[PDB]
Amino acid sequence: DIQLTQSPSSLSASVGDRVTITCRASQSIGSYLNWYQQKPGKAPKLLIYAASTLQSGVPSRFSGSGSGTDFTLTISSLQPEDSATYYCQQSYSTPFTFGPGTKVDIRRTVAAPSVFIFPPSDEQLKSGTASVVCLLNNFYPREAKVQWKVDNSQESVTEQDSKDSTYSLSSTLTLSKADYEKHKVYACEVTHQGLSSPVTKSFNRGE
Amino acid sequence: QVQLVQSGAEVKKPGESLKISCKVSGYNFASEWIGWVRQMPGKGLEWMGIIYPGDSDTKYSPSFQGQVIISADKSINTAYLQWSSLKASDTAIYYCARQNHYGAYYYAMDVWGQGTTVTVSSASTKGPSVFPLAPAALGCLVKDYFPEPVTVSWNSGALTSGVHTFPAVLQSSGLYSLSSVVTVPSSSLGTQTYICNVNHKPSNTKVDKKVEPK
Repeated sequence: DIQLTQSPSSLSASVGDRVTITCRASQSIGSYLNWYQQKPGKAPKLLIYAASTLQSGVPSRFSGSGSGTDFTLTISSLQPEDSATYYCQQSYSTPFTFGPGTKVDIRRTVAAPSVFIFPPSDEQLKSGTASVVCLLNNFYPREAKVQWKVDNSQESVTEQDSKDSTYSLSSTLTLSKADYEKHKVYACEVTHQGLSSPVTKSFNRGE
Repeated sequence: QVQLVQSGAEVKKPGESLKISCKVSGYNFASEWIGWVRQMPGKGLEWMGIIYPGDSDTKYSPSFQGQVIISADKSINTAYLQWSSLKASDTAIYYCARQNHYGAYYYAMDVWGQGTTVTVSSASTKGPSVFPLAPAALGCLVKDYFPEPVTVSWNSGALTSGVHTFPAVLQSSGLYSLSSVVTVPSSSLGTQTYICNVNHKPSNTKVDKKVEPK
């Protein structure tokens, strides 16, 4: 059973950079090797077959080389849509084992989060629960801190946008109807390095 | 013009059986190998095995042999992947992919299907509750559903730019919940209609919700 290793496991580079990823087999496989690109939430795409042969429809910046045990995948000029996970595969003998994969992120300028807030719907309140959502839109880097103050939360974060390389975050503050009715001011505070000072977006009940 | 359309997501209790099907169009189905790729949650790709539908010749990885069956009905351009009894560790996304040949041939998987999300759990299926995120940015809160996945679209797919659907989080209740938002010019809040289309195959539920400002 043929084992495959790729290095590095993850990398971050800015637009225009030259990036090389290596694949290493446990045995000689000549030129029987493929490369695949898988963007988050999507199915994988053939980039290169037979170690170096480019698949149709694939942009010219992708190139591959190598034979025997060591192969490399090269992206001449990184694009923001190239931020994806990349796998290698051997096509010498079954099983056609894949590689562990390499995550490629994109480095851009520091962008600040546009911050929004959504009060619960009146429909939701009549169901028994109350969820307040704070949205941080199109920011970088991914690190950010949100705090709910009223005077039991959960966060989610998208993957790197394929066009502008930014992320986006949501935070949902969940209460019961009883506890929600017992307070007046709800606000989310957002700290980010693209922000010269903490941003607070708030609401008073009723509009 | 080649397209592979796999069956919808499913949820099965451990010990049950399961058959998932990929429908293939665009080329001579009985001429090229077809394979199944398995992707455990947060994990890489696994090569499970391939089948030549022409003579139903199969080649498994030793890690799936006797655990799973790969078959094909060349009369309807369809391949299948089958389990006798599902294990918990069989929870994954299963890809169907044509294994094309290039001039001891050079085999590679050039065309893929959208995939099939399989959740193995003794928990029972729950359809989602959908609430509006009244606004510029507006959205939909999809809450209390099981199991993954749901898919959200806006205006039947006519609105794609600026849409952000967040990865689901697992609430303490053991149910999932996610939000899908879009940013639109504040001038269109009174002139444009914004509807989120939530689709949850495991519960056979599809919800359309019109979002209005407060």
